[PDB]
Amino acid sequence: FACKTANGTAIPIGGGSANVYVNLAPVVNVGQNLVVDLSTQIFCHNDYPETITDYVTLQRGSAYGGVLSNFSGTVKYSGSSYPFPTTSETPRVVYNSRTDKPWPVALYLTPVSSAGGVAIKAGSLIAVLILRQTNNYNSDDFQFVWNIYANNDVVVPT
Ligand SMILES: COc1ccc(C#CCO[C@H]2O[C@H](CO)[C@@H](O)[C@H](O)[C@@H]2O)cc1
Repeated sequence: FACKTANGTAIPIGGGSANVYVNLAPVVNVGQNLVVDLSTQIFCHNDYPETITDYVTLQRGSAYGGVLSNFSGTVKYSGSSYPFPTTSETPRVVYNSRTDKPWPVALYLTPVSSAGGVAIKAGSLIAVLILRQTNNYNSDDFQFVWNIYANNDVVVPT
């Protein structure tokens, strides 16, 4: 089991960490969602599906910077909604293919009433998403830590 981003940034067998740089909608109103789709950004595969099934969760999703300050959120994992920042580990997604498949995570971030003006700064960390991989075969238990950064400012009109 290993993962790589659309940017080609790899985290090998055994886990690790990687930075992910995303383009965000430039303008988002209070009450509406900024959508951060990681399913086009992060991909993983199973190296031995003949014998092993990999189990993959979002163990923890944390908000940072302008997202923590200016937004409330949910995360969709495999299309189902949970609080973001997370308050528990998600259900597991089974990874049974040697072909890469997306990690099915998207954030839906709504500016709160206090927000206005520049709500997320270009270059800033918006989220850390911890992918946890275990399996049905041995004791492997590894974290693939994804730091998510904004490529551009996000403005909340006033
Ligand atoms: C008994 O003979 C064996 C021969 C090969 C293997 C193996 C293997 C590959 O392991 C990797 O790939 C597995 C499948 O993706 C993961 O579950 C592991 O955590 C790890 O990343 C295990 C047992």
